[PDB]
Amino acid sequence: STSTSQIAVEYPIPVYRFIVSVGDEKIPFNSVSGLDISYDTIEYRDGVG
Amino acid sequence: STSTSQIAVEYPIPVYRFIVSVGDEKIPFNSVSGLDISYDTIEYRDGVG
Repeated sequence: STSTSQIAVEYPIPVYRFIVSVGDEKIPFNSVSGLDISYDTIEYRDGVG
Repeated sequence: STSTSQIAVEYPIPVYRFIVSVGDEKIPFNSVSGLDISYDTIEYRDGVG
């Protein structure tokens, strides 16, 4: 017996309903991809271990 | 008391009496099947709903 306000707090969000807004315009899009953070890694390693 | 000219206007048509004509020839056939229209459906769906 989950209440309908409990689902708004506990449940994951489905992807298919989204708003894309390009600048001042907002335009309906079929899909959005990419959009991820990434970092190169720097590795130092010396002789003592 | 339906008149016989009212049946020609209001009543449905029975299937069993038909004429098939292939090109210039007309030839008697036992049954005809298929012969229907059909269309694929194209569905677009974007993010605003």
